Amino acid sequence: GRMHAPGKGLSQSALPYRRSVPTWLKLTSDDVKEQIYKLAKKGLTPSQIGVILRDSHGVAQVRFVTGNKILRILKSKGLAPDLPEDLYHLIKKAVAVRKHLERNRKDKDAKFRLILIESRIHRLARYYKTKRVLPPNWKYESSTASALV
Amino acid sequence: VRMNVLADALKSINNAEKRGKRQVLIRPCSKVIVRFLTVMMKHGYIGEFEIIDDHRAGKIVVNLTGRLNKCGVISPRFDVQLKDLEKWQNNLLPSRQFGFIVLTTSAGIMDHEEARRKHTGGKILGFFF
Amino acid sequence: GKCRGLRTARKLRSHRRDQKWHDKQYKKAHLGTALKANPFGGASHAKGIVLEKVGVEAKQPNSAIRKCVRVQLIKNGKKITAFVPNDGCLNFIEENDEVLVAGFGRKGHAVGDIPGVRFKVVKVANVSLLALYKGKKERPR
RNA sequence: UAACUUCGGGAUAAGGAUUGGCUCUAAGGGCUGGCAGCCGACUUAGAACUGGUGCGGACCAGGGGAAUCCGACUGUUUAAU
RNA sequence: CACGGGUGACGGGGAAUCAGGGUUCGAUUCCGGAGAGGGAGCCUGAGAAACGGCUACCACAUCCAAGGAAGGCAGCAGGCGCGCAAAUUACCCACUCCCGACCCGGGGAGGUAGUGACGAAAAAUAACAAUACAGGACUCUUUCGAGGCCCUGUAAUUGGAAUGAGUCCACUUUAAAUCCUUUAACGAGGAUCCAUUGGAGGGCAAGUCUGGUGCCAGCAGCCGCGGUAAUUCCAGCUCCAAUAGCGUAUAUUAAAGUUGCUGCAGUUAAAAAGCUCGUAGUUGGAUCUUGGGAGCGGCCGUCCCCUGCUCGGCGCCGGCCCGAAGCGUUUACUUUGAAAAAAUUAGAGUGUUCAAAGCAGGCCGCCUGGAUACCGCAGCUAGGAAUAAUGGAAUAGGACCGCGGUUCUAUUUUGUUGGUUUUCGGAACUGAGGCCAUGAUUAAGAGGGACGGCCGGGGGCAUUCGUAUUGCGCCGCUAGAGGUGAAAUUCUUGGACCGGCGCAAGACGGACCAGAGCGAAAGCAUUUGCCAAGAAUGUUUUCAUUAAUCAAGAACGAAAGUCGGAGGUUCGAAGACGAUCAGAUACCGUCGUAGUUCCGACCAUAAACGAUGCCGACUGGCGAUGCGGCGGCGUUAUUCCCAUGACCCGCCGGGCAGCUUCCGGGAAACCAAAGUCUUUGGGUUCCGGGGGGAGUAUGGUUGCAAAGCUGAAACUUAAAGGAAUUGA
RNA sequence: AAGACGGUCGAACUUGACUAUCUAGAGGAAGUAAAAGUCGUAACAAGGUUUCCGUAGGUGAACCUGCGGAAGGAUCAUUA
Ligand SMILES: [Mg+2]
Ligand SMILES: [Mg+2]
Ligand SMILES: [Mg+2]
Ligand SMILES: [Mg+2]
Ligand SMILES: [Mg+2]
Ligand SMILES: [Mg+2]
Ligand SMILES: [Mg+2]
Ligand SMILES: [Mg+2]
Ligand SMILES: [Mg+2]
Ligand SMILES: [Mg+2]
Ligand SMILES: [Mg+2]
Ligand SMILES: [Mg+2]
Ligand SMILES: [Mg+2]
Ligand SMILES: [Mg+2]
Ligand SMILES: [Mg+2]
Ligand SMILES: [Mg+2]
Ligand SMILES: [Mg+2]
Ligand SMILES: [Mg+2]
Ligand SMILES: [Mg+2]
Ligand SMILES: [Mg+2]
Ligand SMILES: [Mg+2]
Ligand SMILES: [Mg+2]
Ligand SMILES: [Mg+2]
Ligand SMILES: [Mg+2]
Ligand SMILES: [Mg+2]
Ligand SMILES: [Mg+2]
Ligand SMILES: [Mg+2]
Ligand SMILES: [Mg+2]
Ligand SMILES: [Mg+2]
Ligand SMILES: [Mg+2]
Ligand SMILES: [Mg+2]
Ligand SMILES: [Mg+2]
Ligand SMILES: [Mg+2]
Ligand SMILES: [Mg+2]
Ligand SMILES: [Mg+2]
Ligand SMILES: [Mg+2]
Ligand SMILES: [Mg+2]
Ligand SMILES: [Mg+2]
Ligand SMILES: [Mg+2]
Ligand SMILES: [Mg+2]
Ligand SMILES: [Mg+2]
Ligand SMILES: [Mg+2]
Ligand SMILES: [Mg+2]
Ligand SMILES: [Mg+2]
Ligand SMILES: [Mg+2]
Ligand SMILES: [Mg+2]
Repeated sequence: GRMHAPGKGLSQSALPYRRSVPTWLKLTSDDVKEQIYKLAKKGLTPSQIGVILRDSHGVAQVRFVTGNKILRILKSKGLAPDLPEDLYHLIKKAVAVRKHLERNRKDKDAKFRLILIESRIHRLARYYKTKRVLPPNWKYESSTASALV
Repeated sequence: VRMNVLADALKSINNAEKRGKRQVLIRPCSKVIVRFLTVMMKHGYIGEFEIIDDHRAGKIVVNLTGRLNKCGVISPRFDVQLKDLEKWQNNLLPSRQFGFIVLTTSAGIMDHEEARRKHTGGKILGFFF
Repeated sequence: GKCRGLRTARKLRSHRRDQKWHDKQYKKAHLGTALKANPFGGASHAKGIVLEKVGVEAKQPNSAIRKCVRVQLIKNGKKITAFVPNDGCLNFIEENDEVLVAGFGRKGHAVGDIPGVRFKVVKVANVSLLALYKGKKERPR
């Protein structure tokens, strides 16, 4: 089930057995990852770089056309974002809730969810410090989190 | 969450044998499960089975006979010396003629009677009869 | 058992200690409150001086006067009520003499129809009370 | 360093020790060209010796504790009972 | 789980109880510690903070001429005291050892006796024969009755035999004795040379026997007996149990699966925190070496191989075979080895006359024994590599393979002295290379995040509408209106109630509204707008174990209640009056305060309920309903057909429930979970241990208060209780 | 040799503080147990006002009432 919810959902993507590349796909590895390069400079997280590639350009899985995965391609080039995207989107959401909660103090549900969201930040933050992608002294401050979007 | 795949596999086989079915589908697969049923195979308690290979933890379909009374797992995997083995089989086997305790040793996963035959202790996994 | 890990011996052991204190018989033997409430102090017998001879009513279904004696212990000075057991044996006990008292059977619990006595007389004036009943010995005068 | 408490107080609560003279030691800074030179000003701590146990030697300078009644408190009042 | 406290705490080898696990005890003869009335300080000595050494002070206490002197039994006896509770002021160094200058002396160490029902072993209190009888198998016999070849038992009947309890000559024993053993002489008929202790209603073996008492005396661990026919009291007779022993009190063990690791319980019997978050703790998905051959035997069962880089020996022709030394992810686990005091326990041998014991003994000088196993955990050692941990190369700052140098530098080397550079070696630093199949497992019916279209009385803020209620103003007509079971209090010609038109105020959001929805729960229902959040579904998107449950701690938590403000329509604790009543400080009626409403702060409890922890897996159907998605005849809108809506027919995933069932379970009621449990082990949290006292006293902590959280004991009592059945 | 300055170890006494156990106490307020006491009838049936939980007020006493819950209810159901 969900980490901070009682729902038990089963909807998920189902990857096919055949991990080859289809014959009708003519893009080779080199010009796919320059297609990935220019999409990073437009400004896009790796989550939707792979989305706008499998519905307009036909590449089912970048890891099957190339040998690498999208976020691994980017940092191997130098275009990776400074903090991980999934930690980035939690901080962005907790800032919005914290701002909305600030303007009306009677929103108890907003206060309850803010506890939940900032709990998931700390759970994820200490994971990235064990795998050493954040500095060991990196901390989440509620006041300064607004500056970094 | 799922914690011991072997505990789920044997509980699934025991329910379907208890209700009289002919085949069981074991959802997660591992070397421990495949090696455990081959021990049950050699003694005629189950028929021959088949593991389905998706590129994840595979599935297994196991042919059943009517000979299995109960298969089980012991949690946690205690360590057992040759001195303790007679006491363990005194507790969790029906009689002294049939029934087996499967326990992993450095020589491999293998049941109790012959684990004594090559003089090796090990860690208890489960029992069947 | 509920928790079944290999490294949970401290959890299991420290849970026995807490839950053994809710056992009534464990609670009284391993606390000093029960021992200090015992008039005997933890002994099987005790000697005391007779203060007075008293008789109590028995209880609702029964109807008889239970011949008892109020005795004051020597080691403590505590005053308890003992029950002269047998039939007519109360004559052999007079005021101001030394008797040997023992428990009445149920480890400090009241027994039978006599309300609230824990003790019984076995010897008066250093001569066995059963011997006086049988006539084998007489009061030392 | 207590009861109690409006947690601010009570409180210098209550109760103890020390305090002289002399000879030393250590620490605490500027200016000029992790060093060197030249300048300093007052304090604090420690030690040895020493006096007929005497030292806040004159002056200055809270007796204390446990309770009751009344008024919360600071303030004012019958110049001449 | 520090620190502090308690211990009826000297530690251990061990003891009792025991299926397997455990629980309790260890002052007590062996090892180790400590101490000599309490403290402190020393002398001598190799060794002492010694006490059968000294010096002080404290307590106690002895002699005294009153000036002084002397003391330390938790050594052996013995005495007082304390108590429920424990032996002689005996003999001896003969054994075992120890001390000394020592073959010679000494030892209350130690030995030997005395007391000794702590406890352990053996074991008398009769045996036999004959008569009388009674039964049994036998025969004859219809039975009866009789024959006894055959018994079997019984009988204060008769009868001769056998012994030791005891008295006691001696020997033996012993340092001297005693005891045991041997052996003369006495020593058994009611062999009086006399067996007790508890019971006889049930549990629990064994009298409805007789006399006495009359709910008295008494018995009874529990249930209970006893009130004039007592199987239970008091007695007699008889019977039962164990037997030189049996009863009672107390501690403790098993029984107790009533402390549950093995192995309990939590819907209703005692019980799951109101809800979520959450750190310690505990527990954590799949994934990397298979297989082949030699040999023997009846496809089959056992033996073997699939790490390399200085010194010698199967040696042979600088190479090859082996032995030795050093080097090489780390553990957990498992098997082996060593090292582990005896005594005790298990156990081998041996006729202590058997046995408990003992370590002795056996054979005609000799022959032999004085074994062995176990001794956790921790530490050491050598093999195995399944399971479980753990590390490698991802800004390559990675392996290897050799070449280019720098610095320091062992040392070989120039017949013998000296100075320099080499090279040869060693160590460190630094260039250019080649080479690796060059180096990142997968993508969980685990999770997080993104994205898309929806969905919902979810949340907050503002806004809007609706009648109704109360009040007021005016108009109309009238004498009652309200209330109740019936009435009264109450309002009413000064015009109530009723009809009409308006105005104001504050509440509230009917019908639609459902075993429908959303939310962590408490909860949420007029319209519209704004702001932030969310589940499920869809996904060939992304990260790649980031997870689950969670002491301490944190956020929310109906109603009531508390504090400040604002407002106060209705209702309405308190109160007032009218009824009823035996009373009525109530139920009924009229009035009515705090409150009920809002804003900002506290409080933290509810039958906060599904009286039912969370996560995960598996095990029957059927018809529905809500959301999302997918597919299909056909109707119906837009119309102008596509496509979206509304119906209809199915499929998938979560969700609220329902019907049925010999799935299975349960004491049952009942439950598709309350199943997959004596065929007992998926992970983890909280929590119960007969009923009361009692959620009480006290202490602590939180709060303005009300109160919340944590939380005993003395004492009392054989039941309290759950589901179902038959009656009333 | 006695003796003396100083130092050190330091018994012991005096005082004070803290802490553990035990114990007296006018009066007050509970609990348990006897019992043919006085007053009522609160709960068990729709117990004669359905019962119970939380909270607040009140009353000789059991209890009553207000607000919000629960069925462990006396309704598993009430019709377009
Ligand atoms: Mg969680
Ligand atoms: Mg004061
Ligand atoms: Mg006063
Ligand atoms: Mg004043
Ligand atoms: Mg004046
Ligand atoms: Mg002690
Ligand atoms: Mg000892
Ligand atoms: Mg000593
Ligand atoms: Mg003494
Ligand atoms: Mg001494
Ligand atoms: Mg002595
Ligand atoms: Mg001595
Ligand atoms: Mg004795
Ligand atoms: Mg000797
Ligand atoms: Mg001698
Ligand atoms: Mg002795
Ligand atoms: Mg006799
Ligand atoms: Mg009798
Ligand atoms: Mg009996
Ligand atoms: Mg019987
Ligand atoms: Mg009896
Ligand atoms: Mg026990
Ligand atoms: Mg048992
Ligand atoms: Mg139980
Ligand atoms: Mg209950
Ligand atoms: Mg619950
Ligand atoms: Mg695993
Ligand atoms: Mg030993
Ligand atoms: Mg409406
Ligand atoms: Mg908590
Ligand atoms: Mg409220
Ligand atoms: Mg309120
Ligand atoms: Mg107010
Ligand atoms: Mg009235
Ligand atoms: Mg009213
Ligand atoms: Mg509660
Ligand atoms: Mg509950
Ligand atoms: Mg179980
Ligand atoms: Mg209890
Ligand atoms: Mg009774
Ligand atoms: Mg109940
Ligand atoms: Mg009534
Ligand atoms: Mg009534
Ligand atoms: Mg009623
Ligand atoms: Mg009722
Ligand atoms: Mg009232």
